[PDB]
Amino acid sequence: LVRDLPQGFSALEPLVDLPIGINITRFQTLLALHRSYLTPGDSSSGWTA
Amino acid sequence: YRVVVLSFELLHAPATVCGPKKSTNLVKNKCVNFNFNGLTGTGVLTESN
Repeated sequence: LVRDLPQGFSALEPLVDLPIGINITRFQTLLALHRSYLTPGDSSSGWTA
Repeated sequence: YRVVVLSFELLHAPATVCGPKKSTNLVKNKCVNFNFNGLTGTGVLTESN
């Protein structure tokens, strides 16, 4: 029942350390397309808007 | 003749492949020179809770 970031404290444990060794300046987020790009539905084809 | 070449990359970079060459059997309760994952020192070892 919290739309935005909740108020509290949760420490972030280490997950993985990766030796890629390149330069990174920009990044993007990848999503999952449940609907169809060919035929877009009027509504509810996606996930609750 | 089956041939395998192993090119080792030694750069100023992370080491992801290392040698388990010998895990010396534990000798505790005698103060010794120890080297644990690169940390070097002298002292005695004991079990801890």
